[PDB]
Amino acid sequence: GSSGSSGMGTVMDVLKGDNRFSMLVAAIQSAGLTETLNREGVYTVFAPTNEAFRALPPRERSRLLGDAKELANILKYHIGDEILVSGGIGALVRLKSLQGDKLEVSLKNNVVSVNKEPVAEPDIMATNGVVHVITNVLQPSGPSSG
Repeated sequence: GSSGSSGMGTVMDVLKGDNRFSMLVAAIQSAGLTETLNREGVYTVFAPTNEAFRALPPRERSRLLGDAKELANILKYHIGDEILVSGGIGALVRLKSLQGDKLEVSLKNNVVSVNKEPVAEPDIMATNGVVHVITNVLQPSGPSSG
């Protein structure tokens, strides 16, 4: 091929390998998405940093680590149904997620954003998918004011 032998790492594995995205994996495993991402195909997932979680409040964070339903929910919205990378965009791109809500991704100033959120290090080639490290845990649409 060109560069092999060393080894690879599936989208999920890529996260499992990276410690920064450890606590996240657990979330996936618990949610029961690992397998899904384990099976070949394509799935755009976003793994935030380590402190990205510590930022989360004990109201949302806990819940996540608590209720799985709500957990997978977030993960679902964090996972896509296609590989979207800053390759041939244009202005805006709508990534059909699993949770149901389409993930918004665009390329401006050469910067990638997901749901109006800054990405850490996008363009993460996997074995059967892609990954885009985020600087903070994404959140699904909802009334957040009260």
